[PDB]
Amino acid sequence: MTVKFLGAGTAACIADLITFPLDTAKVRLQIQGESQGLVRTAASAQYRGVLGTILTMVRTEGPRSLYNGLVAGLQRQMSFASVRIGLYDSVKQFYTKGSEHAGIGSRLLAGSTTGALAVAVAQPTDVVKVRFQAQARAGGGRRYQSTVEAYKTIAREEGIRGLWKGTSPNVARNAIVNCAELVTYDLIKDTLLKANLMTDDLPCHFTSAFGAGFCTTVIASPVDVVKTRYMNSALGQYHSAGHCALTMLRKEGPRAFYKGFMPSFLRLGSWNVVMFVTYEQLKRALMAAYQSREAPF
Repeated sequence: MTVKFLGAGTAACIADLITFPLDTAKVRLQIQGESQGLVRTAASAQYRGVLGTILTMVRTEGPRSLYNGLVAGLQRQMSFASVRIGLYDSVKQFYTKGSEHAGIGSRLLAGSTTGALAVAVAQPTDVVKVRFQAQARAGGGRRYQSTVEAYKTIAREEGIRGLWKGTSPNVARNAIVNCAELVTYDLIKDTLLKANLMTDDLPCHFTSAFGAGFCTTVIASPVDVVKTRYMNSALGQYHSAGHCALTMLRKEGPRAFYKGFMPSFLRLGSWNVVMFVTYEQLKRALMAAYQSREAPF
């Protein structure tokens, strides 16, 4: 029997499949900071052709190479649903709690405090997975490396700071969305939430949302746009976020933002599909009252 957990359960499975091949395209689409000098002797060896690159990976190691690690990708997906067994109900009940006739500020403080606290317990899996994909050229040294082995060796040469590279901005990312969320969230409550679902015309409310849906996405786009600009560089003399603001005003007019934005746009098409799958469940749900009735009683 299906349910909300399993509906979500079906959700996590489809989204990463059509999205995993996406990462390989972004990195190739780079001037190749490798500059190993290999590029100048041969400035090609990999056309934009996305069909081309995916073909290249299997013949690189072998067919067993695509099915090797396959068990590791799922476990990625395995933990997301498991944590939502507690961190979902927990931050969620922390922000929508009845209350009395206010507490919007309280919710910011509860949400800001709890979320920051939550990253505290879980985080190492998220940092390693991006870094893990980056560790390239298969892997030699008789015994094949692993997650436990992978974390420690780069840490010896690179240190803690190497590791925090993503950790610090990730926390910042959480704050802005929530910050963005409270301003945004107010708007959803006003429509169709004046007294929570109080109409038999279910199809009517949905159509209102879609038209509404396109308008919200434009609001959604800005967090995505700023991220791509970064690509302009990597590593240097950037102490914290604030150094960018002083630097940006002095050099590189605000026009630089308008230019360079092809990756995010590409992200937007793929990113758009993931929201759609949740909508699909809403479109097609369970269908048996007696079955649903028996579970809660």
